[PDB]
Parts: sequence; C-alpha cells; structure tokens
Amino acid sequence: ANLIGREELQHARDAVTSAQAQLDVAIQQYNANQAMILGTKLEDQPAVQQ
Amino acid sequence: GQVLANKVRSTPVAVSTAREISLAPVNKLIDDIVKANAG
Repeated sequence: ANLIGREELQHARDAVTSAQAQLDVAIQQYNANQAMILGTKLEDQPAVQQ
Repeated sequence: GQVLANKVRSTPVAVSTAREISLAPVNKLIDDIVKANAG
C-alpha cells in the first residue's frame, strides 16, 4: 500500500536471504562432520577395528 | 674352425610365468570398499 520506504523492504528481504545462507553454512558443516561416522556402531568404526 | 661361440639369439631360455598374480579380485574388493564408505 506504499506505507513504508522501499529501502525497508529491501533490507528485510536481504535479511531473509542472508539468514538462509547462514543456515546453509551450518547444515553443510554438520554434514561434513557426519562423513566420518556413516551411522555405524561403535565397534564397526575403522579406528577401533585397527 | 669354430671353437668359441660367436652368436646371439633374441629368445630366452627357461621362462617361468607361474607365481605371477593377477590383481583383478583385489581391485574388485577395493572398489567395493570405496563404494561403501562414500555414503
């Protein structure tokens, strides 16, 4: 309805995008950590077997 | 006269090939292991 400045809408939209990107970073970090487990039992992990 | 041998030949004597191993099965095992740990 044109009741706020357009710079306020731009800032809010950019904030949403930035939050999405930060969430992506966190998710990929967690996925990277899970690459070393692969959901196997404790005795099946390579180090314990070695 | 021919007292000392003076000829060469490009063919070996007494070739033995047994005890030479083929590495296919171990390569299959390696592929299987690598595929299991990639997800």
